[PDB]
Amino acid sequence: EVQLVESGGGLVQPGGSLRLSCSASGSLSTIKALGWYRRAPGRERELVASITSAGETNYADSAKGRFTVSTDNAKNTVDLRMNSLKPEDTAVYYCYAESFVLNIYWGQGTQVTVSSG
Amino acid sequence: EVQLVESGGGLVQPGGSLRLSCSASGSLSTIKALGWYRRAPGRERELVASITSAGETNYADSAKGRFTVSTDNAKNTVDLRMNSLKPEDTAVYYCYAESFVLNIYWGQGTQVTVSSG
Amino acid sequence: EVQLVESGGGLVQPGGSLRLSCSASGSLSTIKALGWYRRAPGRERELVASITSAGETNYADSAKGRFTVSTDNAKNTVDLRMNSLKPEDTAVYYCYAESFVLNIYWGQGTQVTVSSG
Amino acid sequence: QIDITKLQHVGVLVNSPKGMKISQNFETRYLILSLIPKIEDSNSCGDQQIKQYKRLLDRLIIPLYDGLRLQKDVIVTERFFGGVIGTIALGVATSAQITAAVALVEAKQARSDIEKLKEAIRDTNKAVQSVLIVAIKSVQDYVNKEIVPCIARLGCEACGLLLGLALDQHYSELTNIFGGIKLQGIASLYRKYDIYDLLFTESIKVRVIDVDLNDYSITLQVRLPLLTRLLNTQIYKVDSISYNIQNREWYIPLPSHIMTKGAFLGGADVKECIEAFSSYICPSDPGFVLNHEMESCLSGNISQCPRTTVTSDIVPRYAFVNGGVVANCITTTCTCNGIGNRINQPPDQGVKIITHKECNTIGINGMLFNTNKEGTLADDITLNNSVALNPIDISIELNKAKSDLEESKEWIRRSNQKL
Amino acid sequence: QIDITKLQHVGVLVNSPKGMKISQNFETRYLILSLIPKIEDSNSCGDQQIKQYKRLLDRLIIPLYDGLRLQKDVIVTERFFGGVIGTIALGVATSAQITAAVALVEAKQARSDIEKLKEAIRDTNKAVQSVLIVAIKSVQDYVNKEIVPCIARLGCEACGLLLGLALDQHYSELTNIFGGIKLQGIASLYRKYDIYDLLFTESIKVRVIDVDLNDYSITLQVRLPLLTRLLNTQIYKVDSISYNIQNREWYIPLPSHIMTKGAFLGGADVKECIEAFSSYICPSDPGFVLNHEMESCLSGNISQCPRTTVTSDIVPRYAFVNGGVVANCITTTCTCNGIGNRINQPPDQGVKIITHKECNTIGINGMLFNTNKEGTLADDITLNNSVALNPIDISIELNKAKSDLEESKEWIRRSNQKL
Amino acid sequence: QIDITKLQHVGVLVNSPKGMKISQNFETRYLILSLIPKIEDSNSCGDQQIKQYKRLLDRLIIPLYDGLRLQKDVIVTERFFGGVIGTIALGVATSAQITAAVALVEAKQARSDIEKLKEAIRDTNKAVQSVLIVAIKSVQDYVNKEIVPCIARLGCEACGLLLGLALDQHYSELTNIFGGIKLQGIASLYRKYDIYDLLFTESIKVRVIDVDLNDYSITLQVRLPLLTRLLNTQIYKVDSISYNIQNREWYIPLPSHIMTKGAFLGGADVKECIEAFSSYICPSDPGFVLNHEMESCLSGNISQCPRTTVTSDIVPRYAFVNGGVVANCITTTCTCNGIGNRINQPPDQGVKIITHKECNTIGINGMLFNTNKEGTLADDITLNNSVALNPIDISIELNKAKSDLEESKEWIRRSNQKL
Amino acid sequence: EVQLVESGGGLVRAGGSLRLSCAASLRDLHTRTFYMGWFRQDPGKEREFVAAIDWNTGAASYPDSVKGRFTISKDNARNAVYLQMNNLKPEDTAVYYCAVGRPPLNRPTLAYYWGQGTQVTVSS
Amino acid sequence: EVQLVESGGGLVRAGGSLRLSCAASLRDLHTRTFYMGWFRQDPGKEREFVAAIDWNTGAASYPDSVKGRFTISKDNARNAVYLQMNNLKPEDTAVYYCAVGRPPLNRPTLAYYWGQGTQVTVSS
Amino acid sequence: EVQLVESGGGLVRAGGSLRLSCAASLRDLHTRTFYMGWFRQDPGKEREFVAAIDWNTGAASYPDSVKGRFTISKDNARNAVYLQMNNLKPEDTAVYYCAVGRPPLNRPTLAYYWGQGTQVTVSS
Ligand SMILES: *[C@@H]1O[C@H](CO)[C@@H](O)[C@H](O)[C@H]1NC(C)=O
Ligand SMILES: *[C@@H]1O[C@H](CO)[C@@H](O)[C@H](O)[C@H]1NC(C)=O
Ligand SMILES: *[C@@H]1O[C@H](CO)[C@@H](O)[C@H](O)[C@H]1NC(C)=O
Repeated sequence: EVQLVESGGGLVQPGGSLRLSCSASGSLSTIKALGWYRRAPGRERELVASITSAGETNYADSAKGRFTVSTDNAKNTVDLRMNSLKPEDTAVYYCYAESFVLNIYWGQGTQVTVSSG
Repeated sequence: EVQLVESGGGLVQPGGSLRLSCSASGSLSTIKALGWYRRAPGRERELVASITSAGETNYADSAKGRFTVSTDNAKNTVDLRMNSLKPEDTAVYYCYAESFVLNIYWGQGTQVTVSSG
Repeated sequence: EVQLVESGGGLVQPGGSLRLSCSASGSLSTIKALGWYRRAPGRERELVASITSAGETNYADSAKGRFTVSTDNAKNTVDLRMNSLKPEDTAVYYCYAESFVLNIYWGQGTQVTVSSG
Repeated sequence: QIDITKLQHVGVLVNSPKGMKISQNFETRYLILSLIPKIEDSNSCGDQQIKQYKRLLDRLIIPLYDGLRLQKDVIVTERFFGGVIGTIALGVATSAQITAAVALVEAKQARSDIEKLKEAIRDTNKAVQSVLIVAIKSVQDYVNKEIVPCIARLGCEACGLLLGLALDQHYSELTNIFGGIKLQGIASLYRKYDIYDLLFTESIKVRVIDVDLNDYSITLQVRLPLLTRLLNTQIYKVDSISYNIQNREWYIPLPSHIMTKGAFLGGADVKECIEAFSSYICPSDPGFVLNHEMESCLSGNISQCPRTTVTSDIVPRYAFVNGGVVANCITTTCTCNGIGNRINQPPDQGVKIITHKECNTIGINGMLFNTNKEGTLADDITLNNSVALNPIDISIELNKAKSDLEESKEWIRRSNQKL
Repeated sequence: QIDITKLQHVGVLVNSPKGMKISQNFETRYLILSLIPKIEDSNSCGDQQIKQYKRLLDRLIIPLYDGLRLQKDVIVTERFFGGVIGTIALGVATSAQITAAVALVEAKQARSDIEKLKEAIRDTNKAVQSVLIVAIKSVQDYVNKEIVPCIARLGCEACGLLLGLALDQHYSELTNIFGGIKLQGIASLYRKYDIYDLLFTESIKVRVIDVDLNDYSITLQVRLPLLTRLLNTQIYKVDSISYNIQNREWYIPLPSHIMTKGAFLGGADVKECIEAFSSYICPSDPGFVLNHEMESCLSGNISQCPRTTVTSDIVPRYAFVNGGVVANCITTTCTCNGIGNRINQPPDQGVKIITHKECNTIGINGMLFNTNKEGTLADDITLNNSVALNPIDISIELNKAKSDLEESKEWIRRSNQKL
Repeated sequence: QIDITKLQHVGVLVNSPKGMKISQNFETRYLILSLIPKIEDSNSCGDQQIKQYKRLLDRLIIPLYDGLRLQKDVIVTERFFGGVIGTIALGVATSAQITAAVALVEAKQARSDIEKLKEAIRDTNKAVQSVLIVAIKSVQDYVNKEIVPCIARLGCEACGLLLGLALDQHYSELTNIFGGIKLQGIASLYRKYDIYDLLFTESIKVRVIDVDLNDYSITLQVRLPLLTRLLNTQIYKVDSISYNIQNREWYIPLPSHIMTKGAFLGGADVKECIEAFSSYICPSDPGFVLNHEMESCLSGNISQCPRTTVTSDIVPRYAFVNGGVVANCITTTCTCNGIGNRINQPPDQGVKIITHKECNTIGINGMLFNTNKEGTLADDITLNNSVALNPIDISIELNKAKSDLEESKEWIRRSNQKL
Repeated sequence: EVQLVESGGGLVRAGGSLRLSCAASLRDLHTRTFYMGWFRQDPGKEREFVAAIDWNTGAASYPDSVKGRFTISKDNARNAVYLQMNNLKPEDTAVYYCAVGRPPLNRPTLAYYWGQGTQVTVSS
Repeated sequence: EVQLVESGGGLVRAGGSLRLSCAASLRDLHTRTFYMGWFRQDPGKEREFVAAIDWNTGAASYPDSVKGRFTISKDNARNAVYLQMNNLKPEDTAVYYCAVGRPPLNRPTLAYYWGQGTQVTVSS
Repeated sequence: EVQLVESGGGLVRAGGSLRLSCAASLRDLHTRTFYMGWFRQDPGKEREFVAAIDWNTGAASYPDSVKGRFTISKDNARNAVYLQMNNLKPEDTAVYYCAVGRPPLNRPTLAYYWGQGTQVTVSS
């Protein structure tokens, strides 16, 4: 398995920025993509960003050009920089690892809440 | 199912005539042919006559030209006119209904007995 | 089944000769080949000689030209003449019958022991 | 019709003429399966176990409902002979689906009686009941004779575990049947003198008539065959032995069964039939039309018989035929009047037919048999219809033809040039 | 894309557009099956029966070990993202075997935790235990609630025979599963609201992770599908009815299912999928590439449709389509507005399309139905692509071509001589 | 023999040389199955349940009788070596039927002893008895240890119902076996160190010797294999990966297993064999003769290899071979010494063979693996033998040839006119 | 086509005797090993076994209900089977069928083919 | 594509009333025989049945927990289903879902399709 | 072809010692993970486990019947396995077989391949 542990959630003011971080441990040489998933209250999980071991990166339509995802491989960390935080962006954010054999691993979830402004 | 109820059995003198009648009720719009079957004592059932919904009619070799079968559709009745009753014709006569899906339905049977003459 | 009963085992001096005999009873018209098998102590059975109903005969490489196999069909007997008995030849010898349908039948085994000389 | 005598000369052996019985009509009877057993209301034991069992049942009764609903949606006056059955629904339905739909319109008159019996079955503790329509409650015999005694003997909590195990076994056997459906399976759960007529009855498919998702009940229509023996109908098994062509083994790849109905000659696909000792019992006519060359071959024009190479030992090299032997004596050691006298067939002959007029004792590979004195066993044959069974082989030989065809076209181009 | 309207004119009926869900990802859970039950050490009963049961287990756990060992041998830094997985072993391994080997390297980090729980599972009498990783002991519930009571009630020797029977039943059910392996089997032994999603989950193959020959344990990885509905993907069922060509019955032999993904059009091999009422749930994309003539046919160039002869009654002769009927009225007695008015189709027309604009009541072989008023049902067609399905038929017609080709070559030789 | 090195260049990977063991001889033992259990005559309980059970048995022992009788009727002096077996009966019997009939003549001498033991088995209460010939009474252990105690404990009427359930369960398991027959089934009902030899022994078919309709008994001949390892025999598995031809994926459709016996090279039909870790155990030689082009391909004349289009993902795109990778790097992202350095194969090359002499780390679709330093892994290839597997495709291309052939004939007619 | 034809049935006085005969076209039968036998049916009951004979060995078999009253015999050259009934009793009234079937023909499930039956009425 | 859209949920005083509505795009549904109904879910519990209605017959069904408090109604011309809740109680707070499904829709396993749900909060 | 060849067996006095050796042509073996071990057979009995060694780790395993009497060792460079027997007893007389097999080689069913065995006779 892979163990994922998020950090960096909390309250944040709209229009501001926040930097989520997730640490991975396990057989990470078998992991194809690392990234982030979103659920808003009362709805299904949605993709936010993912990055391959090669650095090839993709984004959801809401994230395109708005957010950036990065890694440091020597310490097995995954980072998502939130910027221009809109009121709709408040959600529980999960980091994930996807194996070459299509297995998926989830973090515990960390909550971002954006003020009403 | 289809419910069939015969009438018109009884004793009859040889050379005479008799008119069997059978009433049908059920999903008769699914019935392909109505007609009459015969068993003599101690032997298997034999066909006598049958009539399609179109009125196309067929007969056993013993019946050919000797008997006639008819229907009244508005009251769901089936009739068989016996004429030139021979001594061998004494038997239990069953009316039957045959479905398009090959199901067969039987009446209770009514007995024709022909005198020794 | 076929019942096989050996005779002619015993002690013999090296360089000498011995004549094994085996009697068969059963549905011998179904038997394809009769012959002899060998086990040395601590090892698997090995073929020695076999003879078909036609008299076609075969031998193991150790037997070639050294031994002879024969039959008498009217009395259902099988014979193996041992000659030039070498020290390695001490073993339990089994007669066998092989059916056309590949069934194999075994005797009780009779022991040939060759002196050290 | 079949010319059995000539076909022996190409190693084709036609044998065992058996008649055929077809179920041209069916008598329908109705069976209600009530899947929830009743536990005595005085104690309320087993309620939790039944809840879990119900959750398992949904995984097989909901798929049954969806399939039955799909059949009922084909058809949206009736009750008169020659009247209209209904209105065609918006959709597509093949002839098979129409027959299923029409059968449900016929069963409608029965459903209005079955819906009355369902009220009595609910509160009743009986395992099998008839009102004919038969109703069965899944585990009810075991509940009456094991669980209800236990509740006094051992108390409520210990007996609940015994019910749970019984229900899970019943679910496993329900899944094998409902997860078409043959009567043999239903008869397995709930436990004329010809055995083969009984076996054929169990082969017939049951028809689902209702799936009640409230009371967990399945209504089935059981169909009992009426068997009629078809006149002038004979089904033959045919076996092909190896045929020698210049020391290479060929055979005629005929179908496993052939059928005659007067002048008609064709194959028979008896895979759904029951083979009795003297007849085949079939749900419908198994006949299929043969290739023109196979029909001609079987009619005695043996030059037309298709031939293919022997790829394995499954093809027999010899057979007994009418008191003698028909065999490929090139690869088989045929012997006459003693194991020493080998029968030699010439290289241009495909099979050797050995009769009692030629050998008193015939030996096949050493197996000696006497020929039968009352046996009835009795030219240049060229079989041009070489055939390949494997698509690779056909494709390879088709490429060679196309390659020769391109060469032929080139000769035309140059010849047209000089002309 | 599919031109459903024109395809009706060749008897090809495209219906039931259903979406598709694919399990693009899986969530993994671990299950330890501990095959030897524990008996109270105070009595030592059942030891001989367990010895015999263990000898039976070898006939199924040793073959499992050999297969798992073969997978572990494909691969001889790791634990870093984008690092190397291992060294290629001396041998041959196909992409399927490499994926299995890589999956075992991922599970390695779990094995170091599972090996701790195994020490607790050994001495424990519990039948099901969780530490998540679930562990099950084969007969332990029956042993606790039957055999241990018995040893007081009936003595050690009488209860041993009861254990032996229970163990042998468990071995029989173990052999059905382990003698790939689906979760349905494991769930059968040890007993979201969409039923079809539950059925699909049981269809997924479990992955063996360890086979411990010392403690008689199998470790399995259970994979739970994450289902995603593919956009712009539709699966259609297609049925072909008989088509008249000069009073002989032909049909278009199209595949059972076709699929569209935008402009892509191909077949669907749904044999591994679960068919729900409105979508298919598949482990992977079932699409496959069609023959160019079949793809062109489905795109509405119906002249290109391949046709083959009707050999049996399996091919329907008529169907309901969009409130009306599409049928071969040569072999089917089509009737309009009353059982006496037969519809005649000319000999050069393949199928008759009967709509509510022409008939109020349509009779098929005597079955009268009303046409649907809200039905949406609506030239010379030459089908040159005659096709044979049977290798014999292809081989026979190929021989005639080769014979005609040799004749053509002879004309070239003589014509070249005079030139 | 196989040229494994060259075949890699067409994506054909020959691997896992395993030996073969054949059961060339069998040792025979006899088993009498006595289907009616004995209930103690002191009480006469269970008589009605046995009567019903007997009626069920007829539905499987009577079909067994009919089959055995058919075998006994093939053959109508004996008991002398090289004597006659019997007289050929009037009928037809294939070599398979003759061998079965001859086997029954061999078993005749045993039947005269089995008929004596049957008198002792009748009155005996023992479940398993040996006199060797083994006899088993169906439910007799359960009757002795459950039903006979009950008749005192609970009285006659309550215990009869317990027997009925046991008998009906036994009938269900009898139907699975008898409704050829393998020893695995018989051993399942009634409960050398190589596990694979044990597994193979259960694979052998039992032979029915008698079916007694009076005493409800089946006599079986059990056959125990004598296994002999064939010298100079090797069975190889072969896998084909995708091969690039002008950006389209082809592959060589070879059979799954191939076999060598000295100079002979052919396929192996191992479907009946048991695959051990190092050898195959087979009832008979699985070899079959290959197409000339496939045999030539495997002998290293790779120009002759037949090729067909890849229709699905079942065909692997890459494999491990001898410490390196053989892959189609057009459709697979092959990478060398780091995930950024893509290996490009030219469009005219079919597969890329990557060895430790060229890449230390090889990445397949992102999966990084180290090449093996001790790996032994090592021109224009034109594959003209294009092949289609599907009869529709072959038929379509045959129509094109026939169309071109008619055009060729026309040029002859007009050219003959001007000549 | 195997056909069996019974004859000899009729009305008979109690204590009297009757001899039934059955003619059999056994040439079409698929086996040469078979039994032939006699069964009786009361109109509400299953066919009871009455007698059987081994066609090759001539061994006769009877149920205990009739042992010593009735005797079965055969003539292979005539293809005929006979049942002579002596000391007739009122309970003997039944339709009697000859059958060809599987050994031992102790029960009607074993028959290959059935005759049409002959009525025997025994009256005081 | 069958879509269900609920409306009308919100905060309400105890003893008050609320009227839920559900709009249904049933034209794509594969059957014409179906029930529609209402379910409620507490965040830690399974979906309870609340009401169901026969779309053709109009027969209404309710669990005993709510009999006489809530009423379900339909309008086939609007393709709408309604649940009017009266005498509301604190225990009624849940997400309420409309469903189209198999008769009797007494349990959530029978639904074909689900709405997104509407929150109802009942406060003293 | 994997072949194992034992040596060192013979006659020995009670209380004495003997050292068995086994040479293994393991290059053809299909796996690199395996145990090697020793078994003994009395002429009327099944092969008892005697010792096993992990070929990679060198962990040795023994049954309680022989713990502390016998020691198993290996030399991977020689492809050899050794069993030194000390404090020999009359009960130790048996044919001793070396095997290569599946972990733990605690029972003879686990062996891949067997040696021919060497006789050890222990005499008072
Ligand atoms: C066999 O068939 C061919 C082609 O139909 C025909 O030329 C030949 O005369 C036929 N032979 C006989 C004997 O009818
Ligand atoms: C159908 O296909 C053929 C061959 O590709 C082509 O000649 C013809 O024009 C096509 N018809 C249409 C309507 O595109
Ligand atoms: C391969 O086969 C063809 C035809 O059999 C032959 O012309 C060619 O020379 C062969 N090539 C080799 C290398 O043997």
